[PDB]
Amino acid sequence: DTGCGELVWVGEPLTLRTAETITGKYGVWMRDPKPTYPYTQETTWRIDTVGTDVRQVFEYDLISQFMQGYPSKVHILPRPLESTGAVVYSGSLYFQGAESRTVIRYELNTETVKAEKEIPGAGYHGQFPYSWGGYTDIDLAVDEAGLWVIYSTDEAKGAIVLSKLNPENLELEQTWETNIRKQSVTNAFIICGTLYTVSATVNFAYDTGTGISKTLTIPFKNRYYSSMIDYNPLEKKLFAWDNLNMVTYDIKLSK
Ligand SMILES: [Ca+2]
Ligand code: NA
Repeated sequence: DTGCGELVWVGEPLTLRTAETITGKYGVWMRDPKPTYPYTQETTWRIDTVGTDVRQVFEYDLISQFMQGYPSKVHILPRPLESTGAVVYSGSLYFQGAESRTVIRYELNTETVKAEKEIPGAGYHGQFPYSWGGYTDIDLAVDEAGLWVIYSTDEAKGAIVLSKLNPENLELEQTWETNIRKQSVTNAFIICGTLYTVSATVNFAYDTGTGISKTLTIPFKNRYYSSMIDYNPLEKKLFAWDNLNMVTYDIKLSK
């Protein structure tokens, strides 16, 4: 099976690159599931996120360049970025502005800010982080249906809220409220419209198509806790960052 389904298994972490400074103890790395010319499914981006003025986005045309640590281009964001929640989708980096609830769409090839929007009511900067902290209040996500944001609000009393985002202008299209305390999980990601969390196990699922939540006990092996765990719907794999290590996981879905 190569299409959508429920997550039933996660493999062992594979380390693709280890960061060589403590600035990269935590970070985000990713590929675009809907690559826009001139990028391809091999293009990789990396951001080392320790510090207070994070602006450099490393871009690698080839996986070989990413694995040897030699960027083909460095983008300098026009404003500082917060935490590890950013994603790339359809040619744009979507990231959170430092010390804000603002999500910014930055078109990578043209180096152009295309949109900026507050996520209504979202906590930020240490209000509803994932368990380990890192100011991980706001976590963007891509699945087979496009762009989402994972956050919480005072209205939700710290439970995970997720919203589908319009990728062009960042407007919220639809919002769901779960019963999972965001501060109680290590990270979260969306696969085939279901939110999954990692405690280690994949321990909760919330299906946006039905509104039904499930407890799970799928083993999740950490290379060494993850500061970032995202899903790539083109590869159908998890991408993670664990103590300097940029890691990927095979998964199995069952329809
Ligand atoms: Ca995530
Ligand atoms: Na994310």
